[PDB]
Amino acid sequence: SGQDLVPAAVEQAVPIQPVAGAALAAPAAGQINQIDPWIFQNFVQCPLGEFSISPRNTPGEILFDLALGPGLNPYLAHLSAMYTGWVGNMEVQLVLAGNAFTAGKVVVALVPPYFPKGSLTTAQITCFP
Amino acid sequence: AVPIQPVAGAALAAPAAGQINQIDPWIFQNFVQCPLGEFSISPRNTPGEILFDLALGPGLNPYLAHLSAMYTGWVGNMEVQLVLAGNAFTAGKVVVALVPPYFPKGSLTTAQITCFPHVMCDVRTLEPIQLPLLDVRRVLWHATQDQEESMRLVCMLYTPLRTNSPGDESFVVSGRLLSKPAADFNFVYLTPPIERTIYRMVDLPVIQPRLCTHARWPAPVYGLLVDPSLPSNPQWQNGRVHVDGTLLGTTPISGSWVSCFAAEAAYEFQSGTGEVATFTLIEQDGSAYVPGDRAAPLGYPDFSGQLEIEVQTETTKTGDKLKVTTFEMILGPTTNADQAPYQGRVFASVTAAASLDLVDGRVRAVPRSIYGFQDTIPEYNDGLLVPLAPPIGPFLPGEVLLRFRTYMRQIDTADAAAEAIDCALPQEFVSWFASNAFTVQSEALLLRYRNTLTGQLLFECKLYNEGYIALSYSGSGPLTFPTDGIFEVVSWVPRLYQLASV
Amino acid sequence: AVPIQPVAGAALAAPAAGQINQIDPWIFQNFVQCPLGEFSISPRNTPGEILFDLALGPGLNPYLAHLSAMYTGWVGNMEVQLVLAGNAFTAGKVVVALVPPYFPKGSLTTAQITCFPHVMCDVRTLEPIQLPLLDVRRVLWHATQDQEESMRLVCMLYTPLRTNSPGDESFVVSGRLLSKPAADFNFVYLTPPIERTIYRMVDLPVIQPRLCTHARWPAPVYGLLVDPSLPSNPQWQNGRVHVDGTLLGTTPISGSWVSCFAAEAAYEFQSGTGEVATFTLIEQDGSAYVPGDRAAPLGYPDFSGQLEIEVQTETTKTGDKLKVTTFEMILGPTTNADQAPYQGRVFASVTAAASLDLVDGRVRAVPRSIYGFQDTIPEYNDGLLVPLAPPIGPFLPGEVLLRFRTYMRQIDTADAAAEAIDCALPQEFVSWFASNAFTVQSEALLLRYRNTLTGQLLFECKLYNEGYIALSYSGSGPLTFPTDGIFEVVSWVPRLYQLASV
Amino acid sequence: SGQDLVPAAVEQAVPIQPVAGAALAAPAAGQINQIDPWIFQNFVQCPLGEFSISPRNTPGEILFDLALGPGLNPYLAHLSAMYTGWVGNMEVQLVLAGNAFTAGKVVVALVPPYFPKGSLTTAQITCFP
Ligand SMILES: C[C@H](CCC(=O)NCCS(=O)(=O)O)[C@H]1CC[C@H]2[C@@H]3[C@H](O)C[C@@H]4C[C@H](O)CC[C@]4(C)[C@H]3C[C@H](O)[C@]12C
Ligand SMILES: C[C@H](CCC(=O)NCCS(=O)(=O)O)[C@H]1CC[C@H]2[C@@H]3[C@H](O)C[C@@H]4C[C@H](O)CC[C@]4(C)[C@H]3C[C@H](O)[C@]12C
Repeated sequence: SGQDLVPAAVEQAVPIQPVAGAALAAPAAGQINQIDPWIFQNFVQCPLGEFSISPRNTPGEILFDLALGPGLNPYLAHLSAMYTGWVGNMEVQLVLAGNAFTAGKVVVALVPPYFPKGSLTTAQITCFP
Repeated sequence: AVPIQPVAGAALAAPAAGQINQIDPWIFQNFVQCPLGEFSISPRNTPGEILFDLALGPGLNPYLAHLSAMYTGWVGNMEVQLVLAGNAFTAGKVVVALVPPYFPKGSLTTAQITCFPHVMCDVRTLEPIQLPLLDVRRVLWHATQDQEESMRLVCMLYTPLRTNSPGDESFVVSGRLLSKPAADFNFVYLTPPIERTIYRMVDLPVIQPRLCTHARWPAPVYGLLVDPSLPSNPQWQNGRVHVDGTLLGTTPISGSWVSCFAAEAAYEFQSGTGEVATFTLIEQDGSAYVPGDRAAPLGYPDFSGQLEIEVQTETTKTGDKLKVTTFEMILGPTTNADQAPYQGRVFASVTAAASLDLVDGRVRAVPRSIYGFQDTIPEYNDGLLVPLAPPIGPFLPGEVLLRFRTYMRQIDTADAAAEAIDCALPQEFVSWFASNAFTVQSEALLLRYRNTLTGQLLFECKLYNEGYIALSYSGSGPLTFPTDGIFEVVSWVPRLYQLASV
Repeated sequence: AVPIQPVAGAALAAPAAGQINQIDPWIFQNFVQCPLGEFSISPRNTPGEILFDLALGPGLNPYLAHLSAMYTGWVGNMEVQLVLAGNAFTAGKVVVALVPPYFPKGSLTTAQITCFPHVMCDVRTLEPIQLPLLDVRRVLWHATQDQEESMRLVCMLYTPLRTNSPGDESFVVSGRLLSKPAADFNFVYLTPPIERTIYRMVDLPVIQPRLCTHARWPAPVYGLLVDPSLPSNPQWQNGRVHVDGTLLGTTPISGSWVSCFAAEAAYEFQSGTGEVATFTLIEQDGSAYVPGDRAAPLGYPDFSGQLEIEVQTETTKTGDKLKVTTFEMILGPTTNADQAPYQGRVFASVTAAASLDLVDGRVRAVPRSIYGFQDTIPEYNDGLLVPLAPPIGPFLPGEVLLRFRTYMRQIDTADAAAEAIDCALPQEFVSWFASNAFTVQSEALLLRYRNTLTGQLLFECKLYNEGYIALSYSGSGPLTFPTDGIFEVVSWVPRLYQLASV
Repeated sequence: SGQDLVPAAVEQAVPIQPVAGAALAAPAAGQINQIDPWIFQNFVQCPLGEFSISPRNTPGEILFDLALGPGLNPYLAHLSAMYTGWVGNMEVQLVLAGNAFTAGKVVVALVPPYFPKGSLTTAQITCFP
């Protein structure tokens, strides 16, 4: 083990307020619906959760682009065949722990809804949290 | 004042937006004018007229219409105020009603306007009527980049206007609506600013018309003029476009495609009047042409007469290989012509005495001159269907088209006066409007011809959102304008907006 | 940290501004990237290189560059931070210095960069170097619509970079500058938003090149391609423009003016090889032409060969009045030609056997075909001066011009292969850039050819602010691209920005 | 960043007393002369302030040799055209921060006045502070 690496990229205070989950949609669905309290307890790998940065990539390439949903969890992508609806936030871990000799930086943004899909150049991915 | 509950703005939309973004506190101070928020009540109006009808958004304020490209959403109320310009000797009322964000459409009679939460204002009030514009909605917030259904203010003439009038003007009572954000307007989520928004006013190219290019015949533009004598409602097929960026008929993007066609060379000799080639038309970009919405391939001539294409002739006869001969084509009916560009076939005839050993290939044609030119639709089909652009109208009483006359190469045998073809929009505007693809706000722009050197107006014309310019002319003689100015968009007007007489 | 006093922002400018306008408090939260604030330190760089040089303003932030059209002025500091991408095994420093708002120009050696208030950053630092950008000024506030002298950040390579490198890539240490407003940034006076500002990025027309029109010969554009074989630095005179809206040479606005001239008809018969007309050239808009900066009137052909204008012939001989004959003109020297368009005279010769009774008037000429076409400057003067546009360069090592080839009507007697004339910018961009008149930020745009249907790149080219496109090609064979995509401006780059190999 | 390097070569207690600067020459010049208090506030690179150690150098080579003066400062080498005289100490920073793989040691001495110039072998450069 050696600490000639970066210790931790501790989530900066991203400029965003807290958002309500199932507390807004609860008096508008006609059921009491809860999911296993053990699904909230471990981080399991996404269905689309595998990328790679080679040195043939250029600045601006989009490494991953995944919309908040139940498609971000093998558990909830399976539970979401029985239900019609969802609300709430998710917590994502990003595991890049490259060699001690590599160098480079990725930037992970928080693109809001209704923002046009497509290009999203490198000059404008920083204007988001 | 008005029978509505108070409507929560940014307090209902807060627990579900990443951010709630504040606005400069100096914007909640000024009453800025609403676009299309002006009217005028003449004593010839019948009660029931709808003076204005404008929907709550950020498009009502130039500050917010510009701030609303940095953000994703908005929520909240606005304060509007209606000012009326009438003295103590007028008489008449005006009912301003808050229409909910549904309630479809149709003639609202004055019986029905008083059924909404409304305010009934006498014409002879002093201080401006202030009234709210609440955000009644089904959703938490609104999206700035997608026009949605929000509360309208509709103004209607309740009882008519009773005044005297000297001899001119006829005393119209004017009125203007001015709005500002309420204390709880908010945008939602800071995005990177985009330029192709929807509250982006139509701007025009800064190019004098003399430097432009014509749309129906490939030549410069030599004079813009009004002319109450010619057919007031023509049906041209080139130089037709919508201000929202939609090409109408056989109008091409480029100006090289005008009065031209790329065809298939099908050559064969004949011992009659000369050589005759049948051309299988295609689109000049090289894409397979099929009979569709247009009355001909893109750019095919829209006039009637004797046109003469040139070539692409490869001759295998010894002495020369590639030459430039002049064919001949008839555009008018003449009661003897198999002219059907619609289906993709045209007939060209040169008067040759021997055989021209011409290889069959792919050619494209360039006009040389015209003989017997008539401003009249050609034969896109023999006597058959032509899905074509409608005529160029209608105009208000006392408004005449503004034509961009150029002069085409005439083959004549009786006179020498140059003939004038003309279009409604030079080929620079046809490319501008298509490349920008603006958002049409109401019905008609309001241009303003100015002189760049002097700095004085020449006239105020009106660009209809259908792609032609009108102009309120009274006289009868062709009045020609200078061709060294600049068109400048002022604002959006309704159809019935009456110009100033030129 | 840095040896500067604290600089008062909006407290010095307050008693003399009508308003002091606040900014959304969510803009003081994010570090947004600065335009042109990126570099890369290779191990082949010598100390003294200037990696970036950027001036305090509102042009450093996309939020403020957009908010700064609603207002008149600004004041205050910014916070910038430099991130560097290097591991523990690199070695090298970088000095970031605060240059005052004067101190003219020139090669700043590394001896002199350490004399400003600076910060010396090792390449192998972890957390981003944060440093201020104060507003040192002579005046109370600044005007947003007038670039002025404000404090710069200049970054210089102090000691060189010592690392290993596998075989590819060569380990460049990248770095990026990101800024946000300090706690006391303010705009001054709310005006109505204007669209023709100075922080308005260059946008391109949304038009596929196949739909465009050529700039040197009046025809459509049939293929864009690179070609390392032809003259790498041509000296064309049509299709030359500056991205800041300045027409270079004999480039016209319109596409109808290309390879054309309006001339004075001076007709007289001669019993030699035929009829010969001397033309007194004028500007096609009808304005009196005088020898000036251009090498010929606006639009006169810029190729060399045997061109054949058409007419404006009015014949008073009985039988016909207005016809279309084909003259002939020589553009190359041929060692026997009085070709001087510069002074306003050209010679045209048709091979006639009898007298053509042609009235003297005002004509204008249209090309018909070319014989013996050579990509070489014609004789604008006999052997005399020609104030002309410079060649098209220079390019970096391994970059070749991107040409918009069209095919002109060839008169041939030995073969049939179509010849390709080509320009650097189709005639739609020449009108776009002139009608908008953008503000050039640094040295070269960075376009991006995409496909509208699929949605995948084709190449990344580079539009130099001198009006031509370059492209980093390695091979030697002419590589032709599809002509159905869209050019998309990405950002401003320096000259030395190295493209990605196509 | 990595700390498989040497943290800091913090100036050892070099055996030398403090020396008086302008307090001795003040009652012997007929003027009150002060220099900008901001020139004392940042370290700027010497006029002769650039050397390099290659592996072709041998132990004993003199990397730099710079006499105390106003020639050690671009600021004071410019101010010293208006005056005839000077006194006082200077503070010098030495920036060698070589790669993590290099190895070697330099020794910086404090040679007094009147010491003969010339050879200064490696056996005797350590006899100085
Ligand atoms: C016959 C064309 C030569 C140009 C010409 O004859 N006149 C140009 C001026 S004018 O309008 O006649 O006035 C040749 C040269 C360029 C050719 C075209 C180009 O090769 C582009 C496509 C390529 C496709 O394979 C075939 C159709 C095509 C669309 C070709 C049609 C035709 O063979 C063209 C148009
Ligand atoms: C000879 C012109 C007729 C048009 C023509 O011959 N060909 C058009 C197509 S092409 O390019 O030849 O290919 C005539 C009709 C329009 C005329 C022009 C127009 O009258 C506009 C100005 C008016 C000025 O009084 C005289 C110069 C002028 C500039 C005229 C020159 C010339 O008499 C023109 C240009």
